Formats: sequence, structure tokens, C-alpha cells
Amino acid sequence: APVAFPQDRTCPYDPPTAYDPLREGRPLSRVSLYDGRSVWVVTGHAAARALLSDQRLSSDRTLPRFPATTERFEAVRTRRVALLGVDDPEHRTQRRMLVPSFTLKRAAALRPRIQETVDGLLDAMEAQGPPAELVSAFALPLPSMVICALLGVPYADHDFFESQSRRLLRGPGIAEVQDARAQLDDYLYALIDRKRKEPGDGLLDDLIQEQLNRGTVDRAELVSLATLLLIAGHETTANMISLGTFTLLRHPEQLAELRAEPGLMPAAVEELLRFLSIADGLLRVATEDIEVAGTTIRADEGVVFATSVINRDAAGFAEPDALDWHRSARHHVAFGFGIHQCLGQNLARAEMEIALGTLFERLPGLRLAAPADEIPFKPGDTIQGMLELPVTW
Ligand code: HEM
Ligand SMILES: O=C(O)Cc1ccccc1Nc1c(Cl)cccc1Cl
Ligand SMILES: O=C(O)Cc1ccccc1Nc1c(Cl)cccc1Cl
Repeated sequence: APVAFPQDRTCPYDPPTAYDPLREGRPLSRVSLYDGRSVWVVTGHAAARALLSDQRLSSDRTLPRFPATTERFEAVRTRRVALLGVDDPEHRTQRRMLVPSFTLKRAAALRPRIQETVDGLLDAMEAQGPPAELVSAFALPLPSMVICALLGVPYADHDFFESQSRRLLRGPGIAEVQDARAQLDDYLYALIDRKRKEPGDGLLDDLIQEQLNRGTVDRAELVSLATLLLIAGHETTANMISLGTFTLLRHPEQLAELRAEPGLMPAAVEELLRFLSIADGLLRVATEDIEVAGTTIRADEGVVFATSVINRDAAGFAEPDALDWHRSARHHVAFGFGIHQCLGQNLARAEMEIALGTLFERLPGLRLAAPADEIPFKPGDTIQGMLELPVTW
């Protein structure tokens, strides 16, 4: 019986034990999705990297044979997602409009603001006193506030858009997903319309001006790009901050090193990215045959990338299952690779460094406020992260 994919984690920062056979099937195995369909899983580092660079894999989920890992997804997959869900040459043209807003230089220039936002968040936690619920108090507002400012979406609407984002990603039913998407779409169409008559500051305003008013894009494409950036902007980073904190608290000795040597923080973020691999199960379909690792992925077969197992490939990383700040994590695929490699990674690094580093610098007593194995975390059919994170100090 193939391993069923995906499955819930049991320890939120490790691959599930049910993936043990995938660890031994490297670089490539087969797996069963929810409707019984059989597809390729990619489990080796070298093969992941080859394949994520191969224009013979498609990310367009509207293709007839594109794999669906949930019923919910199967239902919405008749609609394209801008950028992430588009192939070259169109992917390329979209990316180019966005890239200037997401440079390393832009990220470095935002750091003072990131630092101030984090300081204000930890200040409020400290004013209210422990315990705190770290996801809602910190891990979520930092990146939500930041992407709102960067995009020109008002953080004042965060309760609405965060709520709809959750329903959108998680459902659980088709109806929840369609309702969330409609509410978000209508919110974003109104926003864009408002911005057309009275421009603000923000990437969305730049896209309207420098793109739409050239005829280079339309409004639906903007809504799609805006949804993708708003959601990836806040969800991925919040999950990295919350799961990162949880992981660090459960590895006292690695945490103590970062405490002594804060200069390690960039390397720790990169290692936390590899070790946690929250964006697990990336989806493609072959549109032509691809020979790889001595077999052939054939046209129309589903291909799923088991990011977590890949980033624990010993060929990729010595002692891959150790959390370590000194063995390079460079070349991990937690931000993907090739064509769709994370647009927001420069920003995401600055956020995680500043947030995690300041958190532990400022609340040196920090610790879990409930038993570890009672703290809820997200299921395996979505991007991994804590749902809550009770802490004290
Ligand atoms: C820890 C934080 C993050 C992680 C782990 C993460 C992970 C990923 C991964 C794995 C991909 C590739 C998806 C695939 O190939 O199917 C991706 C793409 C993307 N990320 Fe992130 N990301 C993070 C933060 C962010 C942030 C802050 C943004 C901000 C807007 C963002 C925007 C995107 C976009 C737009 C893409 C699509 C790129 C393309 O299609 O060309 N990400 N990211
Ligand atoms: O999947 C959907 O229908 C919702 C949607 C709408 C617009 C843009 C992106 C997305 N979903 C979505 C997002 Cl929000 C982030 C990463 C990957 C995907 Cl498929
Ligand atoms: O990029 C894909 O193939 C879709 C996919 C599958 C599993 C896990 C994560 C992602 N994408 C995705 C990203 Cl890249 C950022 C935020 C939220 C989501 Cl759902």
C-alpha cells in the first residue's frame, strides 16, 4: 500500500513518522492522495532541485491532470492563481513587475520599521503581563502589519482579512472556501477601485499606476496577486515565528547558543527554515515526460514535493535531523527553488531574524505555558505552524 499523502505531523517541527518509508525511498516514490489517486513524491534534495527547475513541470492547477490533495482544493482549482499558479512566459512577466518591491535592499531598508513593530508588540505583551497567546499577540501581527504597509492594505481590516484567509486556506468545506474567497475578492475589488480614484502608497498602488494604467494587467489579476501576497505575506511568516519559537523552546541547548552569540541569528533562521519546512507538499504536474533518478515521470502524472523529507536528505545535509547552527543550511528548499522560488524570502528573513531574536533578547525567561504536546498546530493538508502558542516569562 503506498503511503497516503499528506498526513498530520505528530511533532510539529518533524516530518510525520508515517513518512518513514519516504525517507527510505529517496529520491522518488509514489504516494496516494485523498481520492486514492497515485502520484509521484519527490523526496531527494538533488532531484527536488532538478525538478523544480524543469519547465516540463507546470504549476497551473487548472490543467486536467493537476493533482489535488484535498476535496476543497479540487473544487477551487478551476481558477488560476496569478504568479505562483502560472507558467513562463506569463510567470516571468508577472514576477518582473513585483521583483523591485522585494529586493534584499528593500528588505534591509525595512528593518528599522520591522524592529519598531516587534518592539511595540513585545511592549504590549509586557504591559498586559504574562501569560500570552503568542500567535495572536506577536507571530501574526508582525508580518500582517508589515505586508499591509508594503501592499497598501489597511491593517485596520486585519480581523476581516485574517479571518477570511484562514477559511480560504483551511475550509473545511467547499462552501467556507467559496464564501471566504468571495468576501476577500469583493474587499479587494473595492480597494483597488478606491485606489484608482485616490492613489495611496503601496505596491498595489504601484501596480495600478505602472501596470494597469499601461494596460499591462487587469483587475482580476491584481486581486489574485493581492490575495496571494497578503496571505503568503502573513501566514508563512507567522507560522515560522510561532513554530520557530516552539522549536527553539524545545531545544534548550541550541537556544542557549543563540542567546550567547546573537550573531548566529541569520544562520539560525536559515536552519529553522530547513528543519521546519512548513510549506510541505508543493504541487506540480508533468506536461511532458521527464527522465530522472533512472525512472520516467510521464506527461500528466502528479508530482508532489515532500519539502520536509527533502530537507532531511543526508545527501543534502550532514546529520540532517539535527538542529544545528554551524553546518550550513544553504541550498534547503523550504523557500522552493527555480521558477517559483519565494519572492518574499528577503523580507521573510528580516522578519524572522528580528522577531525571534528580539523576542528571546527581551523575554529571557520565555517558556511554554502549557504542556508541549497539548499545544495545537495545523493539520497536514495545509502550511504547517502553531494555531496557538501559550507562553510565559
Ligand atoms: C517563512 C516564510 C516563507 C516561506 C517558508 C515561504 C515559502 C515559499 C515556498 C516554498 C514557495 C514556492 C512555492 C512553490 O514552488 O509551489 C514560495 C513562493 C512564494 N512566496 Fe514565499 N515563503 C515565505 C514567505 C513569504 C513572504 C513574506 C511573502 C510575501 C509576500 C511570500 C511570497 C511568495 C510568493 C509571491 C511566492 C510565489 C513566487 C513565484 O511564483 O514566482 N513568501 N514561498
Ligand atoms: O486557492 C485559492 O483559490 C485561493 C487563492 C486566491 C488567490 C491567490 C492565491 C490563492 N490561494 C493560495 C494562496 Cl492564498 C497562497 C499560496 C498558494 C495558493 Cl493556491
Ligand atoms: O506552492 C504550492 O505548490 C502550493 C502549496 C502546497 C503545500 C504547501 C504550501 C503551498 N503554498 C503556499 C505558499 Cl508557497 C505560501 C503560503 C501558503 C501556501 Cl498554501
